[PDB]
Amino acid sequence: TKLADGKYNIAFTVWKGDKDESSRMNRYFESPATLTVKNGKQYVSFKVKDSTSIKSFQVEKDGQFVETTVLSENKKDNTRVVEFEVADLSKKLNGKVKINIPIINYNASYDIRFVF
Ligand SMILES: [Cl-]
Repeated sequence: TKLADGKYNIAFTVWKGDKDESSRMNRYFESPATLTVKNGKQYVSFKVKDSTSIKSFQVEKDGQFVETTVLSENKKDNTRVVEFEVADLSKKLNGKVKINIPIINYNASYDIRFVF
C-alpha cells in the first residue's frame, strides 16, 4: 500500500468544507499536483493561480490549520507553488483559504477539502 520513492502526478479536486459539493476554489488550484515520495513521507505540491488574491492558504496539521510552504513564485503570471505533507492520500484533507480583493473592501475566508 505504501508508494515507492519517486515523483508522481496526482489528480485532485476541491470540495466545500461543510458540504459534499465542488468548491469555487477549484479555479485557483491546478490539478494534477506533484506527489513526491521520499523516505516514506509524502509531499504534495501544486500551482496556485491568481496568487496575489490568495493571501493565505492553510491545511490542517494535527487538528490545526497551518500555512502551507511556498516553493516558488512567478510574478509575471501571478502564480506560486505551494507544498505540504500528506500522511494519508485516501483521506480528504481539510484546508482554509483567505481571499483578498484589494480593488474593494473584500476579505473573506473559505473552508475546503482536498480530494485525491
Ligand atoms: Cl465525506
